[PDB]
Amino acid sequence: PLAKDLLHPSPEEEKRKHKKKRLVQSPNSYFMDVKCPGCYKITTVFSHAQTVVLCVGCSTVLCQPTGGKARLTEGCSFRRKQH
Amino acid sequence: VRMNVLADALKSINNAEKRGKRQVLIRPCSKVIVRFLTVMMKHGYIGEFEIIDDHRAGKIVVNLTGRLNKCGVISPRFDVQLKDLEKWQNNLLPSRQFGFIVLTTSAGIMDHEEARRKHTGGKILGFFF
Amino acid sequence: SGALDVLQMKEEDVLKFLAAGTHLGGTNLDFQMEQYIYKRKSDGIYIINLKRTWEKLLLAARAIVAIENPADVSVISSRNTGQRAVLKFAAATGATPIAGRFTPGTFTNQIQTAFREPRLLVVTDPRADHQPLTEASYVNLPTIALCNTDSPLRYVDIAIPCNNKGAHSVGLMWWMLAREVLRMRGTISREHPWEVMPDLYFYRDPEEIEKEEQAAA
Amino acid sequence: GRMHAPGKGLSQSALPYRRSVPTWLKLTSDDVKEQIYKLAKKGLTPSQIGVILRDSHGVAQVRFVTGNKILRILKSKGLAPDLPEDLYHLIKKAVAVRKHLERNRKDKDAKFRLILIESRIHRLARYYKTKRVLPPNWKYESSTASALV
Amino acid sequence: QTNDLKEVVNKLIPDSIGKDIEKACQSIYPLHDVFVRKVKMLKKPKFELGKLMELHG
RNA sequence: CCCCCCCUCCCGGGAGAGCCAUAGUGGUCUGCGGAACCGGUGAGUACACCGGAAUGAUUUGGGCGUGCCCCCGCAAGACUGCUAGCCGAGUAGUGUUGGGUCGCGAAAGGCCUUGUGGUACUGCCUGAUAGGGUGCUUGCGAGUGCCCCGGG
RNA sequence: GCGCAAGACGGACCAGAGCGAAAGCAUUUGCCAAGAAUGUUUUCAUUAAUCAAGAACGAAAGUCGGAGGUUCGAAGACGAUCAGAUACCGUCGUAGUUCCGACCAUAAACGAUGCCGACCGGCGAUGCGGCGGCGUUAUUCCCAUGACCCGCCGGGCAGCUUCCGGGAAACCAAAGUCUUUGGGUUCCGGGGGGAGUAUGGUUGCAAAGCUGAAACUUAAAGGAAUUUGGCGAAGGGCACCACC
Repeated sequence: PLAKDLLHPSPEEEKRKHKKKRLVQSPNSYFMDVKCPGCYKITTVFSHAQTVVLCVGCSTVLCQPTGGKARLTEGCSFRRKQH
Repeated sequence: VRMNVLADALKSINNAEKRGKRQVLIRPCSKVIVRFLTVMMKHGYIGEFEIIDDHRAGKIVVNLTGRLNKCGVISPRFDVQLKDLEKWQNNLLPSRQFGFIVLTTSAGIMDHEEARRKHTGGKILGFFF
Repeated sequence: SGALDVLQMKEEDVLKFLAAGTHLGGTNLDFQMEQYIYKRKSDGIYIINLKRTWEKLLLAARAIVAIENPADVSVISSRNTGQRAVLKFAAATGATPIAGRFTPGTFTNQIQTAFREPRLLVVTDPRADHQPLTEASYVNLPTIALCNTDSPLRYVDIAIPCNNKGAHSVGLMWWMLAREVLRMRGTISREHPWEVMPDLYFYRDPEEIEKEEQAAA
Repeated sequence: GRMHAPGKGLSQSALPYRRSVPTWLKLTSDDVKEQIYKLAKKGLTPSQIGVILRDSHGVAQVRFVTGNKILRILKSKGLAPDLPEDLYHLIKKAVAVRKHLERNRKDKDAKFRLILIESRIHRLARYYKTKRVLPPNWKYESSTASALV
Repeated sequence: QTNDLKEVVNKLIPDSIGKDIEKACQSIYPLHDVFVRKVKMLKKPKFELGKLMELHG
């Protein structure tokens, strides 16, 4: 295209591009809250956790480290935090 | 590595000018780039530009118009006197009716005509016509 | 081009679009056709936006009616899909037709018997008719083309996004182009339907011709 | 790209534009200072401390919630290690490579990598000498690498 | 290791080992042509007539 | 007396996990008001004692992921699973590559309404009329046909 | 046809696929050390790029000292071929080819194209890592992992097209952004021979490696492309001044 407005693009183009090639750099990671079905302790787990985080009480394992995003165990429902 | 940010900025501006684009994205800004673009605005070669302020190093989006032939940067910053400016005028400009030399004087970044008007000289930056 | 309220695409035209298979295109997508595409779906078929097609058709109709000599518009179709359609278009609006075997040298070689020097050019396919496109470059002559989602855009000026593969859609574009040009010129009233039949512009295989001759009287 | 490799990488962290403390975080800077002191008493590097805090305790950075970084806090309290951690890791890797070459003399590629690692060690040690973190009489050698961990 | 020669030859007449390999390896990468291509014999014990007449009836 | 098969054609009856309706049910999702908002206590999933506080007197179900999760009453919707009388019963057995709340899947016997219509098909094996292999036909390429039985 | 012994090598799978700074690397398993890319809201904070002196690695052949020598095979012994054949061809065959320990530092070591950084068209695939989404399968339910399918992102070997642009052209998405000439930096060439030759220094046991002239002689030597012509070059046809 001969004329492209780079001052404000569409949001799906900002989502599509690399995290460093945007007009303003924004990370693709996020913070979230998980809870066990049995034990009731809401904790904060990073998306790319890269480590074994444990509940307060040491009963159930929350996540396993992977190459990218961490693998939450079955039954531990989650939702994204924002403000 | 990246050693001359202004030369890269004018190289990208000249490349997108030859390509025919209407907007140029300069990734690293500087105060020198802002003064150079302000001079090119005030002499009517580029349009209305922006500074994309992030917290590391800002980006600049330049609205282009079809009035620019070439933007160049002389490297390194050769010191030039008032009697040595005419040599640069004959071996750098395409004509005497137009063309400007941006030089870094102690009174600020300005063109050669204002440098002759304020009776001062400095170091070379670049040229545009 | 469609900015007025009388220049809106009416009820029957959308039905003709959906029955002629205009809204769906080919498999590949040209990068000049990013804006004339609504979205993609299953089995690799791109959806052409009908409103932008209407805007480009009105723009091409304005460009055609803008000149005052109707014989100075030359319309070329060399594929069998648009042989009779451009003939009916030239009979309707007064244009000059070329139907198959465009000889390389009409617009440039000045001593030929077929030396044509028009002012505006309409062609039905940018890809198969690459010979009038490069010949239109040597003279100051614009070009309006019926372009697909995969047709390359070079030396074109008004690109109407359509399905130029089926004969029904091609005949529908030529019929509405003649209709809109005659409506802008003033020969055809804007509110009374001058619609004779759209099938006079439609190409068919000859097997269907003997089939219709056997099934009819 | 890299310094001793022909490849080019673009894998690094990208901080958000907002440098403000989020409203959902309920940790006052003295509590995260206490947690940093506890993890340092457990014997961890500042990088691993930042990893554990970011993964478990929900903080983004210490520096966005406290006016100092992790190493600055550890130097203010007075329990930071006497050697930088990257130069220590490079010395440990060079010791492991030299231990590999004590029994395998046919591995020319490992000798090449040992030369590269020692060049990186000297290049970092020159900068740490000019920044006055290391004493001026410090010198990386073979026999000095065995006594140091 | 839990069979002697008779029923393992009976197992070698069809490709039951091949079908078991193809079924077991489906979760790793699916195979389609698995056949036991060669069976050799390294060591042979002392010759006993009774096993020969049990192997012929 | 051309005595053996074998292929096809007209029509009809059975077994099997097809589709469209029908009866019995079971789940996921959806909106409305918790007399109005800020904290302290014993683990806090629905929890209970209160202090502030709103209209002399009275008082509004919770958690901390501050915005959707529980428990309520109302209102009917969209989608899906099983059975083809129902209960026995998802019960043994079987199963894996890693788990689960787990697929496949019986009969004995008993209470009644004695058990809902149309439309097709079936080479052989494996693990369903699915899935994945692989044949018969004339040498090829493409079609028809290759479950059991009865009359010609 | 059944067995024994010796040494060498790892076909088919094997690709304009992978790794390594280059030379180079292909049976299975086990041990040790190392590395690119991807992911990161982790840490230090300018630690960076190119490089006289100096330093590691470095195909095959060649040298010194051992063990072993299956096949192949410089020198050599013959048999044909030919006017001659100490050549092509065939049979043997010594060093060498293999491993260990010590040497040289040479290739058309070629992408005949230095390294770092930025910008300028499109498309379909491919190897790795990550992300998202209808469906099929590891037999019918759920989740995650493998295997397919549709796309995005980053790095890498590459491909097709192009009046971007360049060039003497072949061609190149770099060999582009070059009279509109300046991003940073190392090495190197000034007509063809003499000549990588003489001499001096230096390294090596040796073969040889690095540095490296001058006298004299010459008007051309070369690069790309077009036309003819002739090929013991290929593909189609013809002729009793060609053949059967």
